[PDB]
Amino acid sequence: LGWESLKKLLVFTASGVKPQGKVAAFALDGTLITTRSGKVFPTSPSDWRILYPEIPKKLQELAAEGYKLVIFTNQMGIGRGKLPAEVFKGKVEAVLEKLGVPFQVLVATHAGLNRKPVSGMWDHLQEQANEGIPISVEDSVFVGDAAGRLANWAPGRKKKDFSCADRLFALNVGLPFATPEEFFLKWPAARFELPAFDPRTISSAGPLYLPESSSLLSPNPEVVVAVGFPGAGKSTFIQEHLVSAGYVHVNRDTLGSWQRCVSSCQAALRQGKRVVIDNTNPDVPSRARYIQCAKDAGVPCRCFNFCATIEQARHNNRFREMTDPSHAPVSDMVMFSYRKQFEPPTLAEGFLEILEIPFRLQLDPALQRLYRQFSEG
Ligand SMILES: [Mg+2]
Repeated sequence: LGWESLKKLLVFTASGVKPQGKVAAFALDGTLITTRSGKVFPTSPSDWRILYPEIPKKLQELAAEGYKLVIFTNQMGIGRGKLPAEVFKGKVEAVLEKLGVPFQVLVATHAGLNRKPVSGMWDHLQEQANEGIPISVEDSVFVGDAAGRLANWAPGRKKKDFSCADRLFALNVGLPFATPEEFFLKWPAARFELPAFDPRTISSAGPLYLPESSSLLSPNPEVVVAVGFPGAGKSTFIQEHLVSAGYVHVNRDTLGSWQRCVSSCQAALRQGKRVVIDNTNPDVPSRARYIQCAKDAGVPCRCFNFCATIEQARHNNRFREMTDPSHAPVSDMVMFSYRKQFEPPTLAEGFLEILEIPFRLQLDPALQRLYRQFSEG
């Protein structure tokens, strides 16, 4: 009955829970419990057991030491319709009954802000569900099994962890982190792996384009060819810096073909205007084409080569999915098609210069903070 149904979040606060200035927090599935059957997922609402015999006594000690006991569980099956919320609620209370200590439980029912590794659930714990008492991150701890451990991190553990979301949730918040085996059983630290792209490296500063000695626009007409992955932030950059400066905007998600596109470039160049071709432009054929309009009109031609890697683009796309309900998702399939076809632009196709456009932070402090969070386990 201590349940709160919020948007894309469920919170249970057991009788006996008090706010505290430090937290011991756990994932649920694969950390505090596992299936009795051995299946990844429970055959029934009754298909669970406490993961290790040592857990209840550990939790009792933590509580005596003044730790608020908390669960951060990803349960996207509820948002996906696979698992009824009331069934889960019943399961959580029975678990808690068995664990024998007061817990507060936060449940990420959906994709996005609250789904580990993104720190939505921590921020809710802190801002909304700890009665205003500041939590010391350094004195707290997060324990979870989605820890990005390598295959054979232990005997029988022949496959790497399905996910790194638990470790990364801790990394996003700054929480000391352990796996269930390291924490409850005092096993040695297992080897693990983090995603290649680390959003904490994303900088807001830095030059806008390269070389820093050249100049973004020119006073005279010219054709600018944009190159970059889908979701790389091309269109946003172009509106901000070119269209607002007087360049004609040519775009292929809007038009619908490359004929529609080239004739706009020729047109606009007759109209004494400046054109920018805002599409992927993965390969030599695509770009030579717009290079030909430039040479037709006796105008220079440049390339804006967006440096965004595939993981930076994917990251950008998740950030937009999370913060903008109108943003159309840019699917991976579409990412791989570009990559499969990509070949770098070279001065030898006929560019006066190629500009490199670095990937940087696109804006409110809370959204910056969100942007440099790991967002995929
Ligand atoms: Mg887990």
